[PDB]
Amino acid sequence: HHRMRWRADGRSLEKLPVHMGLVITEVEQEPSFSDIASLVVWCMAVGISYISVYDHQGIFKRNNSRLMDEILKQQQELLVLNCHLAVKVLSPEDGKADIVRAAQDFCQLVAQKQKRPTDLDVDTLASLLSSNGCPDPDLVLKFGPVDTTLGFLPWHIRLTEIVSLPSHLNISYEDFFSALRQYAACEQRLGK
Amino acid sequence: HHRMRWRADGRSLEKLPVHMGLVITEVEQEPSFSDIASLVVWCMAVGISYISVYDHQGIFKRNNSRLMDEILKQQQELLVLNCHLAVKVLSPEDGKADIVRAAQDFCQLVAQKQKRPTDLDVDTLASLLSSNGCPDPDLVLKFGPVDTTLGFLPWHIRLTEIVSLPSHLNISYEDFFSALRQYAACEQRLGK
Amino acid sequence: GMSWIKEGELSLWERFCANIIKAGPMPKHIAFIMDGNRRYAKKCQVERQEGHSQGFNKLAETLRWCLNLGILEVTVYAFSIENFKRSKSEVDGLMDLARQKFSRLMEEKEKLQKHGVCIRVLGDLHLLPLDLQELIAQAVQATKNYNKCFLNVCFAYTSRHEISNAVREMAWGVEQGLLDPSDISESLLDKCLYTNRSPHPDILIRTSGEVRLSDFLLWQTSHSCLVFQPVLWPEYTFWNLFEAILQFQMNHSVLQKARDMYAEERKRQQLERDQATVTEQLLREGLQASGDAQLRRTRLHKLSARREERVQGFLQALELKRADWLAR
Amino acid sequence: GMSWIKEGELSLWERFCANIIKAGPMPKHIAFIMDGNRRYAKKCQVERQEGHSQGFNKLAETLRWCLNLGILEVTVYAFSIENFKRSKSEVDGLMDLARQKFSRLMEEKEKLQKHGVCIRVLGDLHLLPLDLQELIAQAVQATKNYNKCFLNVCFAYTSRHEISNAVREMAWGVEQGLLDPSDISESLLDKCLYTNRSPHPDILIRTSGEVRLSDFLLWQTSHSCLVFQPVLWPEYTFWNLFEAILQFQMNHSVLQKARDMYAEERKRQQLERDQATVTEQLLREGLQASGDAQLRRTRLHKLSARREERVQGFLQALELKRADWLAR
Ligand SMILES: CC(C)=CCC/C(C)=C\CC/C(C)=C/CSP(=O)(O)OP(=O)(O)O
Ligand SMILES: CC(C)=CCC/C(C)=C\CC/C(C)=C/CSP(=O)(O)OP(=O)(O)O
Ligand SMILES: C=C(C)CCOP(=O)(O)OP(=O)(O)O
Ligand SMILES: C=C(C)CCOP(=O)(O)OP(=O)(O)O
Ligand SMILES: [Mg+2]
Ligand SMILES: [Mg+2]
Repeated sequence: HHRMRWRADGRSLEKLPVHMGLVITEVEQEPSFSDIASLVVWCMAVGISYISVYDHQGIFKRNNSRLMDEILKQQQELLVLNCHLAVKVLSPEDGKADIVRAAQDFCQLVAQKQKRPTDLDVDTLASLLSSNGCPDPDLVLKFGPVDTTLGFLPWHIRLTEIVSLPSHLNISYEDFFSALRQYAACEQRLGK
Repeated sequence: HHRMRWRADGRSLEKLPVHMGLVITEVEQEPSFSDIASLVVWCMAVGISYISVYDHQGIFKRNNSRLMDEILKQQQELLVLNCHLAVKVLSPEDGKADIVRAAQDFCQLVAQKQKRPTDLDVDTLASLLSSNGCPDPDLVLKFGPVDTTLGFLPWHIRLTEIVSLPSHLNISYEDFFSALRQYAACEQRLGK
Repeated sequence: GMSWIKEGELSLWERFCANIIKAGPMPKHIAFIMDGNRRYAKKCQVERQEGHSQGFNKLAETLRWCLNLGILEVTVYAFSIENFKRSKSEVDGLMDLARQKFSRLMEEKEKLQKHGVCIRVLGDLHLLPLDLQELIAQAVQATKNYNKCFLNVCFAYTSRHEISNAVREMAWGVEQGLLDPSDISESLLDKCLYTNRSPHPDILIRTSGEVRLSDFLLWQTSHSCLVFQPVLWPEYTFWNLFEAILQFQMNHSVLQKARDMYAEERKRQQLERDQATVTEQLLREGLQASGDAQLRRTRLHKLSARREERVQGFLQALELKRADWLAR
Repeated sequence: GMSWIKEGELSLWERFCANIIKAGPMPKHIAFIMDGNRRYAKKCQVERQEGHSQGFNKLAETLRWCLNLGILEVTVYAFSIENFKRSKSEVDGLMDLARQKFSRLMEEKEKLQKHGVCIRVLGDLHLLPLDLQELIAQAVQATKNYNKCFLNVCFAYTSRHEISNAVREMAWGVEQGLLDPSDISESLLDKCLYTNRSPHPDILIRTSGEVRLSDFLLWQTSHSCLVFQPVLWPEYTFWNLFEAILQFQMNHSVLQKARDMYAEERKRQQLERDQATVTEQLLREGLQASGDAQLRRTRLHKLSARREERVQGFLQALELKRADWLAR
């Protein structure tokens, strides 16, 4: 029913992000897990394959289950490993600190005479940069008054389109879907 | 030569401490390792079997080798395991903290059903209070203006005679030996 | 015949000198090892019992001096377990003298309620004559709930015995599941001695001129100002006490610095030891030492909160077992 | 034909509005992704090269505005490795245009010594025409030791390549024994990028209205104020820059709070990770986790001092290898 309508909405857009990024810069109060979860299931319904939740304080990483529970609530009411895969809760160390980790690993394989420094190719580091089973984000929704990525996966946002909304509190589908139209009309020339 | 004279000096005293305690309360400047070592060898020559060095900051425990080196210097010039046995450098945790350790051990043997709380006799705890191969001190020399033991082996000073000298800096044999005469004349009635 | 305190006001010079020292740091708690009673009897050519009897008169005299100086908590060494090895005459005489005053204290009740005198007798009292224990308990029970001042009589006491009993109380709590061996701490031990209700003495005064603690408050008087005065106890004067308070004020700056540093160091040492225990548990069970989960930080806050739970619960049972003295 | 900077003074309103914002927090370093040159040529119905040529004129115009506002360090995105995939005409045209200005900058030397302009071209310059690299190096070599202001031209640059090279430099230091893998830190990585001499930009301005960083200073602009303005770069106005500085001042309070917290958190995380490494070594080899030897505390101070030794020594060789550019 309503599942098909949301699937049709996403299908009509000229483009849909395969990986979605939800960056909350708001820190005046604790984030709204309901509004967050409500965005997440929306992404799943329109057809976004992966959704990453990020905050600078790490509040989400702390209260992971509180979100995943809220997700499953909305995920059933008016809508397991099914969301734990696509939904990944992130924190600042998932970016620069993880890039440091990758260097520490390659510096070690170099030191083991197994790899050569001359083999630290960009594509090589990318694979070593915890690619896991996630592609690079292509659409980030920056919720808040601060105009910054606050350190969200700096290696991966190289070509990500960054759309900003004034707050996530009491967010609405039309607000969330109007952002998706914007990305759909965005033009990537890839330097050509 | 001079070794016999110092041995005769100690032999003439009505009593000699088997275990000597050197408590430095002075904290205006770093202690004088030479003056300390000079006292130690004096104790060894007059015939004191054990000598314990103590300070509240733990400076001696930190710079142990600097003292033991200084000791060996005086110990040969004008005088191995030989001093490491009799000379023990102490710190605050050698007292109350060690008493806590002993409780933690007996509480464990009680919890192991191997011992009963009703068996925590005074004599039992004493053996458990790191008796090692040292008797209880009988003469403490308190060097400094502060009039306190500053937490020197509280369990063991139960009947120790506490003599005070104004400073250990530039100490003299006559000053050190006059303290030994005082202890020699001290009367222990043992509550009778 | 004589009660436990006197009503004598301070003299002009005594009150003037008092007002002077009172401008500086005053001791909250002074401890007395009342030594020299027997030697004083010999010089005065009087029977030993009379020396001890005078000793009590002085204890009442000195207590009023303390109250006049604002020193509200006083601990005294009255009978040592060691003193049980003296002649029967003297030992029985000391017991008799105790029975007389403890009985008169109850006869002079209400006067104790007048000045909020909380009499607390501390020691291994199970070694005393049954009659004397009931008098003690009777006294202690009535003067409880009184808080205007505090006197701790150490009858049949040795610090080693007090420390060992306190250890037993902690092993008992382990035996009953109230404690784990890891919980046994210096603070926890503090709350298990007889002086659990009394702060650590500021000054330790021994008379007679002996320079030994004779197994008295060894744990408590670690950072206490040790005052050794040659005067024989039954000849103690206000000025003797004055001089002792002077010696305290001289060293109070450095004494208090050393106390705070010991405390600050002790806390740091535990926090390091605790963080290591949390690290050893987090290093095992896979996991990650840090990260943003703040897992070590959260685990630490719980370990402390659960630490107090077992300890604070244990303390409630110890006090209930303690207050279970219907022996009055 | 045109040098790298202009001498135009500020206008009345521009100088008045400037004095106003200058009362608040000003950015120390602004970064520019000069986008829209080609789109601007189409609307103006002019050849693509002329659009890029105007783009340079604006870069000189905007740089003077920055100097007039006190903003002394400016980093700009001039050529991306990706742009090598455009038509030969356009790519050759951009190289030519670079060769012209870099040559004129040397012809207009001394004027560069006049204003202490330190030109620093940052990128994977080994991909450029050999002629252009020598001109770049020649320019960079002369403007070094100049400190009155700083301009960083990002020619043939991508942030991923800069990060990967910086990783290579750290693995190189491991290969030569200058580094251990454990030393590789976020700070250490910072000192290995091309921008090692430049502080992290306060503002990141991209024109044209694209809301993407196109592989530019990803590491550096993590906590930077991201300003995306619709204006096409060759039409950039002082007020455009003004508005960008406004957006910075709005968020500066919360931006700086987040920056300090990230830094304070990062330090705490390492200190916890280091204390665990010291604990794991002290838990092994017998020993005692704490005690009064302060052994963990002393071992920690050494690990840090030895940490810097290898790192600070490594950095000296990296800079020597860097300064080994007699290619001028
Ligand atoms: C609490 C109460 C009601 C009564 C007890 C307090 C009184 C009056 C006397 C204390 C008895 C003792 C053992 C005093 C030690 S002095 P000593 O025997 O060591 O004399 P010496 O040092 O040998 O000269
Ligand atoms: C440093 C120096 C002397 C010269 C280089 C600086 C100049 C003059 C131009 C930069 C060249 C490029 C690639 C600009 C990107 S705009 P675009 O090509 O993306 O235009 P578009 O976004 O497609 O409308
Ligand atoms: C020199 C510059 C400014 C290269 C980045 O701009 P692009 O125009 O190449 O970025 P895209 O819009 O093509 O992704
Ligand atoms: C009640 C008291 C004051 C017992 C301790 O005094 P002691 O007289 O028994 O101490 P010693 O001098 O005998 O060692
Ligand atoms: Mg005596
Ligand atoms: Mg473009």
